[PDB]
Amino acid sequence: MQNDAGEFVDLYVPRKCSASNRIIGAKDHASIQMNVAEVDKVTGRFNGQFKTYAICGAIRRMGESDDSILRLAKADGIVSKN
Amino acid sequence: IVKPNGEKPDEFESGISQALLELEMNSDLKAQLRELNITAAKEIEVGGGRKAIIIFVPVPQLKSFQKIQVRLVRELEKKFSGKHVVFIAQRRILPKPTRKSRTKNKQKRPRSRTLTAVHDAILEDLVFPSEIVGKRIRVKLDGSRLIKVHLDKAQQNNVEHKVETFSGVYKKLTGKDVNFEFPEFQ
Amino acid sequence: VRMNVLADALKSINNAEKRGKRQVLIRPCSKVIVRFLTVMMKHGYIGEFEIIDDHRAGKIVVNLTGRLNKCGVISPRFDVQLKDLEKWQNNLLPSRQFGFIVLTTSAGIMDHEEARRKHTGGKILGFFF
Amino acid sequence: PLAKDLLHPSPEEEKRKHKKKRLVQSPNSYFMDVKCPGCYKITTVFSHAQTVVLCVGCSTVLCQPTGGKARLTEGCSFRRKQ
Amino acid sequence: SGALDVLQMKEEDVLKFLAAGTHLGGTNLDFQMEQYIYKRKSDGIYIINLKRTWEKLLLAARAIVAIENPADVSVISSRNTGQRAVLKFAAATGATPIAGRFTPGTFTNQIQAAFREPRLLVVTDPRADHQPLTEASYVNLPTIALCNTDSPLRYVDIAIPCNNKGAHSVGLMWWMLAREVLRMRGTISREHPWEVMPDLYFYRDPEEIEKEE
Amino acid sequence: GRMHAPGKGLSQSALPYRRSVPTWLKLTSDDVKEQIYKLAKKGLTPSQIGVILRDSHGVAQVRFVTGNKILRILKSKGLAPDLPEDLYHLIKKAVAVRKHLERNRKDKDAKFRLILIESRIHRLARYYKTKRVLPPNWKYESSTASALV
RNA sequence: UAAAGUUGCUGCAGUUAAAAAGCUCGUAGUUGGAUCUCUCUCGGCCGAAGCGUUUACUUUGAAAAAA
Repeated sequence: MQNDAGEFVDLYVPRKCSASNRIIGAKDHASIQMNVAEVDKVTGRFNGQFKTYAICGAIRRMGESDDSILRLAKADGIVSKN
Repeated sequence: IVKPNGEKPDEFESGISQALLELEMNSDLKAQLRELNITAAKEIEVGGGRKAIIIFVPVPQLKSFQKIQVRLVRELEKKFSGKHVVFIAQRRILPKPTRKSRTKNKQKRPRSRTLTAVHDAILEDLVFPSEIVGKRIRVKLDGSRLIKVHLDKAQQNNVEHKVETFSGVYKKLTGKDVNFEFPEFQ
Repeated sequence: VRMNVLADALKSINNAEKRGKRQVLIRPCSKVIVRFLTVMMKHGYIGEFEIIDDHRAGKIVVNLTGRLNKCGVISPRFDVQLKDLEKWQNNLLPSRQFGFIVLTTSAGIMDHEEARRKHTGGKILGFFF
Repeated sequence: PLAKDLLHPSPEEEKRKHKKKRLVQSPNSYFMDVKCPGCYKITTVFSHAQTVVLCVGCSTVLCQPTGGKARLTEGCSFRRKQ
Repeated sequence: SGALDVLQMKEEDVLKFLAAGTHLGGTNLDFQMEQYIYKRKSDGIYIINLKRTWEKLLLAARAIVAIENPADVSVISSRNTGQRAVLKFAAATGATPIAGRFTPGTFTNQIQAAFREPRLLVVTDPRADHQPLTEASYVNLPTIALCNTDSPLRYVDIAIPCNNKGAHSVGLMWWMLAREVLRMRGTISREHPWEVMPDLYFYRDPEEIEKEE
Repeated sequence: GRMHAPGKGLSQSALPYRRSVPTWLKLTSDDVKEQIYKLAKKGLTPSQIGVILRDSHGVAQVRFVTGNKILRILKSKGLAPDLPEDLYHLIKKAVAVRKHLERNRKDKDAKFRLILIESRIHRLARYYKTKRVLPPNWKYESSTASALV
């Protein structure tokens, strides 16, 4: 990213899988970026906010996208404990 | 009475020996301590304003000192008020033989006299009524090590309050951070 | 039989990181394994780990942060002087901007940069990047 | 899968494992105080005893060695320790 | 849910689940659906933890709601047991239905007649809807699936653990998902019961309609 | 795996974590020593002694009650055998196989197994000779073996 | 000589392209699990004779014909 002078010399900063932290490639068409709507705690309705989770195509192929997304939602308070 | 090895008396050791003498004068255990002996006794601040007292015992007497350890610790907690008492034997740590030394170790250093074995025995003795049923050394992100000890849940309430005193005593005479917890399985 | 427990440990870490797992179990543990893991941790490559004490030889549960590309052992433990360190870096490291060669020197177990800083050679244990 | 906590296995999963593949190995065997109505003293019997144990106050068989756990004779009360 | 008591599961919902047989899985268990099963029965049937079912249904509803173009959600059903349910869900929620056979190349072949680019994909059965799911792996398509105990979880991002074999269970799950999505959207309230009922989403055998006519 | 077989068996004793005398065991260290001495006088090897101490006396591990291993206890008292138990049993098995082979000379499998047993015997003898348990002149022969049995 | 990673220590191959001995045992060879954190004297803030068991390793120093 940074040269000696400190300016950023990259074309872009690729995003990383929220499950494995590995970089999602430019031609990884099996990768998803899913938004989970946030809900007002009293009315239980869509407040316009959401949590964004990026999952690479490898995890989805392994069948671990379900577990990874469930765990990401649980750590965000979306999913009830247990 | 207290008999030190470096021929040096202490006033707190004198008080501890006086307490042991009082126990010998009037108790149901007078026939027990009349042969047993201690080597030293030290007070250290555990946290906040609390204090804890460590007795030091010769190894051959230690098991005998562990037949009546609970009775004696209860008696000295009653006598010394809000101060916990722990019995840790006096164990010597011989230095690791380096390449530059001279004539003080002509024989191979026994494993029991190593730092590792001595500290393991100190941990085993420091919680005597509860038995050690598991140990986990967690290395934190900065490289420091936290020891987590799992104690027998058969005798938990007798020593649960003694945690944060166990850890302070260990940190004082060993220098390692140690944690104590009780697992569901032994 | 089993030889070079460090090789087995690093292979387990590498295979778990390839699989995307957050934790790996290493058994048996050793002083060399713990020192290598600490050198790995100070550079932020694996994160925290726990030593399970069984009364014959330790085990290590290493939390895995997916920052590790390859951790490898160099068998045999070739003795490396400061002059040959650059050649070893060129052979084993993907870039001059990152990646560490771990050596055991008389000052302890440390990466190649710390070996140059302390001006010492040693025996190459492995590499990680 | 991909997030199994290896430091805190559930007790059922750890009891399911082979005694050597557990996090800390523990035996599946045990010791029992066994007591016969025709005896006035108890004895200690290994759950996997390989010899024929006899009553301390009698001449009766107490347990017969088998492939695994020994076969305690009927009518004898056995209680596990620890 | 998130421990939000407004989102907690109701007695009526539990009764609906138990009546539709939603909690009743199959005799086989995919290793990735272990975490959703309570315990196996005395006859080899796996019981589905309905708390996890409600949790995953709410997560799927949240994912559906965070798409402000409702037609960008595609609801797919190849089996007849979920075609009417999918059509009802699409009508009520505004999604785009594919009831019947899914033509391969729908998501990938730009030239085709039925070409579309959804933003989210929901299917009744990953086994019976394997063709859209695979195409989801070509166009960066998140996927929601109603998964039984033996359902394969490849390319399934939000797996709702439920019986998806019986018509009652499939219809009830689609109806509940539509109800949750509408409740999160704002239309229809969380206080009184929804004016629609699960039997609209059900599937009736042609002999049943003949009996009803 | 096995030294002389393709098996990769895993069965073995799994020791508990604790190194302490069990609560049920009232036997003192000297009592266990006396029981060991009596069992050795009866003519039982340390393996057998440990087996019957575990099975009838509740002694899970003699090392954790006495602080010493059974063979070391017997050596200290002075009633330990001249040659070690495992080597003696290997020599006994080799003698039995050789005695079988003299009356069954067409048993090539017996010859193969005898070769394997004698290789094990030689390995154990070399180990014990390096550790000075056996005299450096000790050698295993095909004639004096039955004398040692 | 490089190309030749077609001699492969770095760094090759051996199911079918060339190729694992028919199969075990076995000596030399090669390899080998965890573990152990600086003292008597001399010319009162010094200086030392050392045997601390050594070796490998590493670093330093000396010495080492120019061309």
